Amino acid sequence: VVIRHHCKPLTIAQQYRALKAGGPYERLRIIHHDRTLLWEGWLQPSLFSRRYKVAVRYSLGTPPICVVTEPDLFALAGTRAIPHLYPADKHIPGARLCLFLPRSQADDGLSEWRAQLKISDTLIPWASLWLFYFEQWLHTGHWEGGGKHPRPSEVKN
Amino acid sequence: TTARNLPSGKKQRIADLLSQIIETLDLTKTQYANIESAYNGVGTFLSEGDDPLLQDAVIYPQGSVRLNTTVKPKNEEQYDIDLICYLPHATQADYTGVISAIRQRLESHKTYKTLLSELPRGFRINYAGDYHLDITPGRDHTGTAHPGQPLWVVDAQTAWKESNPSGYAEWFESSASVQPLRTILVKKLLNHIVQILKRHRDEWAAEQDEVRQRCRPISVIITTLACHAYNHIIADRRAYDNDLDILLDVLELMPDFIVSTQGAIHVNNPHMPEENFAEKWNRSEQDEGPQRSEAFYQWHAAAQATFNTIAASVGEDNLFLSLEDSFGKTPVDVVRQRLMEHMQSAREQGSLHLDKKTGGLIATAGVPKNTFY
Ligand SMILES: Nc1nc2c(ncn2[C@@H]2O[C@H](COP(=O)(O)OP(=O)(O)OP(=O)(O)O)[C@@H](O)[C@H]2O)c(=O)[nH]1
Repeated sequence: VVIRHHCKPLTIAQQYRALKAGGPYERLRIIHHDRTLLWEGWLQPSLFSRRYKVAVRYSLGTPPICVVTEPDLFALAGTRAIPHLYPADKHIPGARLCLFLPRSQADDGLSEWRAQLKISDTLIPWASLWLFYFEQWLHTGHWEGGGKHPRPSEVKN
Repeated sequence: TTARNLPSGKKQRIADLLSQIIETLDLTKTQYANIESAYNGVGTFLSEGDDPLLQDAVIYPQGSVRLNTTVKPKNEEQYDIDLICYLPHATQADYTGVISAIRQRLESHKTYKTLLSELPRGFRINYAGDYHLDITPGRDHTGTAHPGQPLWVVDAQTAWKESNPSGYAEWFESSASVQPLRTILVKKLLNHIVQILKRHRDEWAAEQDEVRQRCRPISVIITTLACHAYNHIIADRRAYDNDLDILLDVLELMPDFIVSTQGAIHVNNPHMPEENFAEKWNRSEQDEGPQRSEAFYQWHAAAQATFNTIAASVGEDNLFLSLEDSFGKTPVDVVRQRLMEHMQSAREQGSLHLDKKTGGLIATAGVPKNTFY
């Protein structure tokens, strides 16, 4: 999107007030001396699918981290390798999820996640969109949907 | 988990999947026009016969093609149509003269020689991988007072049995147009609930043994019993919020409305009570009559038990695992592949929204495109 550059990256408080307008939340803390936002809740993809718990951590200058905490995802993965995963976190357990093409792979300079957009509009429908392709990875053995480029050498990190 | 303790949204979503499978698996109207022009061509080739028994021969349809309850069979590319030719000058004649007359009248045409295989209820003009045509020669019955259609048919055993197709069909076409009462929520219905019970019957025969493969229930004794169960629901004037409890209550009254009287099972016609549609049920050589009363009720138990297995599944991968065993492997894959070519089109068009309180994505607040990597 051709947008103006007058809008700046916005602080903790504006997405602190924005997360309470949508959905049921268990707790929403602020830790590490007014640095790190934390959200967890119950997210369901469809009417007949499972029950999921996601976890959102944000710091300025860093991309946000989505990680599914319950269930463990490796027992229902069936001990085969799950693609579209980042290297995992050392502080909270679970499988980390990918949601965006970052800044270094884009050509216009604007990433798929931007700092102008708030948190609850985009990344939790993208987490539900990751989970809606996660259980249709099963019953066919393929990842039908969005896919990455077949890069010969690049690690995307 | 039972299918009556579910909410209405999951129940009518299951019934929408069943009606989507039946609307896939039926016969389309362009093929109906080709079948209609084809059998009217067979009827005009009968009407130019030089034999006097063949004169004034007219063909009207019968079976499932009159009631719009035709379903593509299991492992079969080709449908089946059945017809009756009525001959008023063959009332004096015997069945061998009319069988040789219809056989010579389709022996005159050479494409009807190269497209023919015989069958005991009548001659079958099968085609190359599209459909079949059947016919049945019949007289008229004289000396009885009826609301409609007095007729005998040709049977291979007793040489003239009886039927009454069009009054029974107009009894179905008068009961089918009546819609029941619906509560206030804060192709007809009887034509569709016959058809999903026929589709459940083919995948029921994929697991049963070879003695129950002969003893699977025949399709016209399922047709007349749900017509009996639909007349009682209209006469009771009850109301229904859902469209799956019109399938479950009709299957519940399905064993109570088959009436055995003086030791012989009678599922008759309302217009002509002489001939028995459950005469196949009634014969007791090698205890076969108890075998088709046992194997109808085993299918009656397993068409309620598998409706609790769809309600017991969690996960969308296990919804299509359970519905694979209801419809076969192939037709659930067409409905599933349509469901995320609509969902991949919803990301580009922006129609996909997500309410945060319910949590679930709804595909008809726009999500950005190209989310994965
Ligand atoms: N026994 C018997 N069954 C009938 C008669 N008329 C229609 N049917 C049944 O109608 C049922 C369902 O309709 P279809 O499956 O379309 O019938 P069909 O496959 O076209 O039957 P055919 O053309 O004879 O092969 C079948 O099970 C037939 O046996 C009849 O006069 N006697």
